[PDB]
Amino acid sequence: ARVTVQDAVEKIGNRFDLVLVAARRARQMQVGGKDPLVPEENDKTTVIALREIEEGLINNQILDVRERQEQQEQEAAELQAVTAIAEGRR
Amino acid sequence: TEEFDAIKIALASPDMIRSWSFGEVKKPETINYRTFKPERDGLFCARIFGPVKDYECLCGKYKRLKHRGVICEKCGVEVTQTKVRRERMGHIELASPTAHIWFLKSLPSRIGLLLDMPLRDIERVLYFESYVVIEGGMTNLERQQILTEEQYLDALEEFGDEFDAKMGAEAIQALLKSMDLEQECEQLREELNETNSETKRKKLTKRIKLLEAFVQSGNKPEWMILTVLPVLPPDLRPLVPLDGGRFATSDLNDLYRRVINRNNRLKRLLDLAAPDIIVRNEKRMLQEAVDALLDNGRRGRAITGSNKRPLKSLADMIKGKQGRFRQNLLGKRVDYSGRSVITVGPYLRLHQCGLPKKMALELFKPFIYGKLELRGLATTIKAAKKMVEREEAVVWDILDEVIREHPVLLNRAPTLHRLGIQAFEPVLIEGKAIQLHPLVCAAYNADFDGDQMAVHVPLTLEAQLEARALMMSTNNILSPANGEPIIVPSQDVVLGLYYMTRDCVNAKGEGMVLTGPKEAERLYRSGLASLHARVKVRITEYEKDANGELVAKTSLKDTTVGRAILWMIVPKGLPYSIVNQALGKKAISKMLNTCYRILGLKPTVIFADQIMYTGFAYAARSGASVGIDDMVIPEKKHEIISEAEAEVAEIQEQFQSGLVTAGERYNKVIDIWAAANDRVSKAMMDNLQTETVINRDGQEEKQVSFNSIYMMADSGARGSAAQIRQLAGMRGLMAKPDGSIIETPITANFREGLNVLQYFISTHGARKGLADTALKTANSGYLTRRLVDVAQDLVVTEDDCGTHEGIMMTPVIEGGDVKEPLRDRVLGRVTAEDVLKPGTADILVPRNTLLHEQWCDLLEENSVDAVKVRSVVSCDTDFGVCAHCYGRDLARGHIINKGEAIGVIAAQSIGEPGTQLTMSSIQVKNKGSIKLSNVKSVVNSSGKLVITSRNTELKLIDEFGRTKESYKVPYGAVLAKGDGEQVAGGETVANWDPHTMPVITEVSGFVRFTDMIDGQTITRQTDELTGLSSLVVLDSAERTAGGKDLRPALKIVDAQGNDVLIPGTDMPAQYFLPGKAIVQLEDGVQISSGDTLARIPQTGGLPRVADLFEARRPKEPAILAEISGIVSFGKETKGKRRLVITPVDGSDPYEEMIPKWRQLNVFEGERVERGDVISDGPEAPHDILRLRGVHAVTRYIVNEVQDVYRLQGVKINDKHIEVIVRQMLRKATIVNAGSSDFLEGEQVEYSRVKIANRELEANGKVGATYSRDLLGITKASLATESFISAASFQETTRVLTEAAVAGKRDELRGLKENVIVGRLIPAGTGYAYHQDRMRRRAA
Amino acid sequence: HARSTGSYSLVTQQPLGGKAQFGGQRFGEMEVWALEAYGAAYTLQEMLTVKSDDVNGRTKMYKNIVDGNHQMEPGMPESFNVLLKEIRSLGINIELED
DNA sequence: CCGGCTCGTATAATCTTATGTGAGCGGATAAC
DNA sequence: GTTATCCGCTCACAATGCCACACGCCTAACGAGCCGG
Ligand SMILES: [Mg+2]
Ligand SMILES: [Zn+2]
Ligand SMILES: [Zn+2]
Repeated sequence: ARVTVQDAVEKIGNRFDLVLVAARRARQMQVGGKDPLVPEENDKTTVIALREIEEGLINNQILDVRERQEQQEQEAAELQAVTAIAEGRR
Repeated sequence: TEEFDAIKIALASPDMIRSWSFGEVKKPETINYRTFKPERDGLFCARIFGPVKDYECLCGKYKRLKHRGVICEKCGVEVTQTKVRRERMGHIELASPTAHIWFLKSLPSRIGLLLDMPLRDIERVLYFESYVVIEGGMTNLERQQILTEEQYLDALEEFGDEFDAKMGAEAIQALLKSMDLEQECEQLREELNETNSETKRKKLTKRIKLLEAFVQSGNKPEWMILTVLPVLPPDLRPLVPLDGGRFATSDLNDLYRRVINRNNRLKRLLDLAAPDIIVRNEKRMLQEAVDALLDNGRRGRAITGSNKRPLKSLADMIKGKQGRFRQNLLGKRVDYSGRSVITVGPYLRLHQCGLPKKMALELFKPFIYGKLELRGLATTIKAAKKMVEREEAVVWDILDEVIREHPVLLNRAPTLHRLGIQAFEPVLIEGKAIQLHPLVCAAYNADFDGDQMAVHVPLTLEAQLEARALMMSTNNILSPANGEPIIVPSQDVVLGLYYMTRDCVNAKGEGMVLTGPKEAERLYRSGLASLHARVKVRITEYEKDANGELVAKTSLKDTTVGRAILWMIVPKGLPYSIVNQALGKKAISKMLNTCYRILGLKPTVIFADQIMYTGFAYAARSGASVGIDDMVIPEKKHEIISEAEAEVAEIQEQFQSGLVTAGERYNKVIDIWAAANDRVSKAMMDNLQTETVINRDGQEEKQVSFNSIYMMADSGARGSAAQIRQLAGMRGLMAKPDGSIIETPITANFREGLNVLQYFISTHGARKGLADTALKTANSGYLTRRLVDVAQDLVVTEDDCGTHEGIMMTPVIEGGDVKEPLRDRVLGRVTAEDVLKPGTADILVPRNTLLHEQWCDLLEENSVDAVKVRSVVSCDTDFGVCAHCYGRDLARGHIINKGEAIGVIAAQSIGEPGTQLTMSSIQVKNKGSIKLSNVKSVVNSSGKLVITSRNTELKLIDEFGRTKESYKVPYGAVLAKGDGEQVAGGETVANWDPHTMPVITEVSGFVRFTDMIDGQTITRQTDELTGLSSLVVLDSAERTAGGKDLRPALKIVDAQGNDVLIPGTDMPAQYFLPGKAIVQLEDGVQISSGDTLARIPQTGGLPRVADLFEARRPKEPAILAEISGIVSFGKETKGKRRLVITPVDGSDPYEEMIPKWRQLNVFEGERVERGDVISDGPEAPHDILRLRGVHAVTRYIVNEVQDVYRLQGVKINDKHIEVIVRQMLRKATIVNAGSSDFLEGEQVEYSRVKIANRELEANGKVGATYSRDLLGITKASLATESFISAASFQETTRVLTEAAVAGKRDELRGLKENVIVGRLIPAGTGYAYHQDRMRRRAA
Repeated sequence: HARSTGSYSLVTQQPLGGKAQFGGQRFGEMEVWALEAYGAAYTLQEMLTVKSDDVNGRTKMYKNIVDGNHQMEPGMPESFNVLLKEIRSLGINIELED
């Protein structure tokens, strides 16, 4: 479980970037199906999101870098699928 | 729809109404109810509005989903959903045109202001009593001339076919479009350029601003009169289903039935060539019926059968406490909620609460359904419903998986301040009540007397995460109103900790020696040594003066077993001298506060928990009861009352002989009963506090007692000296409700019995206090409502405005003690300028830093008296407040983040403690430097010091330079000392006469009489019992007409009889004489340097704060000085007395009037600087603003409101009152026209003027000149650009009329508008939303 | 007294009040001032729109919870459209731009 | 054998312990 | 004289929030119905 919040507000900027960044991380962890970095302790996604914030492995720059990287890999992989279709046609 | 910007409003055209509607209602009957099909072309219908059931014709032809769109012909009904029944309007085509009731009777009459015609004339035109003339032409008569039947008949004799005169609504409709719009504007602009009279210019600027706004809109003067009236979609005024027979009707349906019946009857009367009298009467009936439909209040007439209440018109569905702004668009009822009674439960931690098991199964039903269908234990939703209605044993494990990290909001009903709702985690309880952690209970201000609380559930992902971060109860320690912890341990924990840490001089194990604190615990448990027996122990303590780490130190200290036990829960940081004292309430409060300062957040929370646990444990092991032998009566009460009775009998006999009057008899009796009450109270307190004598192992000693109620008062748990005084000593003096205070005080206490009369007397004060509370609640609620209406649209929006203005703070001193020091006021506000060290040209503070606490001490050490600091009222940012202009935030630590909605928390911090409110010589006291400010004095012949300056001020200073004390030294008084004369305390340094105004001279010689004639001006009055006959000089008005035109004057001459000039100038100061001027040293009598020539005789509760924030004008204000110059009286009784003040270089056009009844201060040869008092009394802040600048009204408001809050011990920080002052002076008038398009008399918000001047100054044009206004808070709310934010507040009707005429357009910026619409707020999290949207719009 | 999902009123699509009629609590005006006084933004949006007066929003939310996905759909409250339809019943044009 | 009775239902009428504001408008009011 | 002000009279508009509970929300006479005397 988790009681305090003040280990994150001194890591991310204020008490308002923390809400949006941790909500975005928990939303892509819950439904998008990604595996968490630190191990769970049978907690919910909000608490494990705040834990990954306060240790310092999830940040807004880091979220946009990872999303850009995996999305570029996604469009590159479907371009590879299109070139595989082009190999299969001719 | 979605994705929509600003809301637009304008009038509604008849062709727009025909674009809206979907059919014409013709029949006034609702439904047949033989069968319950609706009647065709009734108020309800199916061909007009929509289908009765879903996807079905009324005829009952097409019943299938794959037939959508094609209408029937059996019923003419489009097969669509019944939601269409909620959204299609209807129209009625009227027989006669009809005047709208709002535009007639908004009272500024829009028709009357438009046509330049009084309202009562238009009223007796519309209600068929007169005629108007419409283009009379070759006629004696004019246009707007109105007639009666007799002038109309005589005109029909005279000009029988020339004039065109009608009546009723058609006549006004004819006059409206017959008028042009451009010609009226240009003609009246030329007439205003040809006009100097003021009131005419007021009315004409109103009329041309009306016309210019009316043309710059889209609309027309035809549209104020109705022709086609629309009706509401009939699901939105539904017909009430009763049980047995008929259906109960609404109010709107009865009003529409009445209108349609009247309309059909008039249409048939027009169809049959009716005579003129009957159609006039019928048109009057229809006009009155539409006036009854739109707003029933202007003619309070429409009342129904068996219930003689006014029916609810359409305007009554918007205003009030039940219309759609206050009722349904702000406070909506909310699913996933619950209510219970509460209960303590002292085993909880701070971040959790007790939740009933059954109610928690009831709340979280969809989460349960999802967890069941995840784990394969069900397949459908109905299987899950059966499983959770059987309450099988798997469901409780599932519910415990649902709870675990999912917080819950709790609420208490009369929410005052923002700690009212807080979020906890749940702990399941087999019970039926909600358990609640006891430290939080002071923040809710909750009883356990039956107080009920409520529960809401955050259910999305962002709401869970906000309730964990922003709102969990471990994140609210300090209060937002003032930086003090709100987690003070309450009454019972106070009693426990106070009983643990004391001492008594002989107990078990006294004077032994110990190893740790844990050995002292092991001695307490075994019963070997008692809890408080003095003992030397060994303690290790850690001190973090090393820069980021801990230093151990081990010593032996003389302390107590209980103090060694309490030391085991103190964390590493604090020194041992925090738990060595007796530890009452304020001591443990500052214990928590120092633990917060030194260590952080998490040890503060866990330390408050350990304090609460051990305080309850040792309060249990105390056994502190109360009994009837714990209230010690004094032994000396009886003879004190006997001596008081002897003294009142002696005063009664001195009144009976006739020596002393009745008022002094009253005063002597009340003084001696006050003294007797004080002596009895002193005796009982001295008998309680120290009676406990105990054997030392020598003879005897004295100590503080272990009595029960003395521990309950001395610890500060419950009670004061007053309540424990009424329990054993006699009780006070009860005051009768007339306002007087009764002769005989209540001689008895509560331990003895009260007899009949004394209890009957005490009932007065009981019922008075109860009624005062009962009304005080409502007044505080209304004032809080208005303040949070004012300050809502204000958000900290950018970082650094970067200016170099501000205010100067000095610690406030009344003349008694220094009330607020410089440390408490200017803790945590960003410095304006670099305040220099007293060592000159040494930068003590940089000009743009934050006064934190250590820095505040290092500013305090050099004894700084005035610090300049940045306020909010001079912050530069348009549409918000910069961050460094507001400083650090309360309730947290650092500077404030961009978005904190500070106006709302400020209005809550002022309005929260409003329930707690209610509804001849200068004597120095200490030794220091004696400074006199604005002093200009001279020593007379007799050694006294008379001052020739009014504004002299006394400053007692220390050796440093800081002000110790201050007083006000009057003009020309009896001064025991001079300037700079180093004297000591206890000294009466001044005196004057409150019945003698100084008419002191400037030179020596004689005083001669110019125009002072006995019988014309002056009178010779002989004091009949002394022998010194003197002269009495009145003013011009009090004497008769023989000296009305004469001006009596004591001409200041020498002993020769000639005017000696003033040293410094060349002006002879002859002394013209005001009224009640007793001239003693007459002509031929030598005078001195400044000698007395003529002797001249002369709220606080919550409505004070209410009448101050309204800024309403006080009665008989203080006349100030407009600009400096020589004073000169003038003509008498042209209404008032005239006065001309001539500048040194400029002209003197202003010739101010003064009621000669009210007194005056200045003299003729005297000249004063601008903004200076003339007649004493109260002050309106308007004058203070327009004369002494902008910061002066802020200082006046802050000091007065802060006096009213310091009277009751309520501590509210100043920046909240500053940011309420900023929202009061936001409008502005314009003095010139400027180079831009702004008119002269144009009231306009300041920030638009400022950006206009910034844009013009970017080029090389000239700007405009503005005078900053100051409005009341209700006037500032009611005049806002957003016409929604003024519609939700009071008087929605007038705001909607003015906004609909002007055709405004509301951008939807601010908090209240976006709450109404229902998107994200632009304040908290969602602020980061809106500017992310805003850069999307501009790019 | 408690409620997860109960009945609704006729004119405005709000839940009813009281214990007997299976109602929800009045999250009144002063509590909205209190949530504005924090930095709470999304929670005010649920207490204003998803919990009441957005019909399609609340049924989408209920299905979305049972499916196990915590999203939300903002929408627009039906009571505001009620307010528009009885201002248009007077002679006052009022629309929404864009 | 139409409405006298009897009913379905659509729709008209002779207070009187309050306060405090502001805001406007009609009647007196003091000048070249 | 006539004009620009001052003052008294009259009238619209506001007055906390929540809870439970409980009982109330037409009819003498104008268009139809039945069938007796
Ligand atoms: Mg209570
Ligand atoms: Zn049909
Ligand atoms: Zn600023």
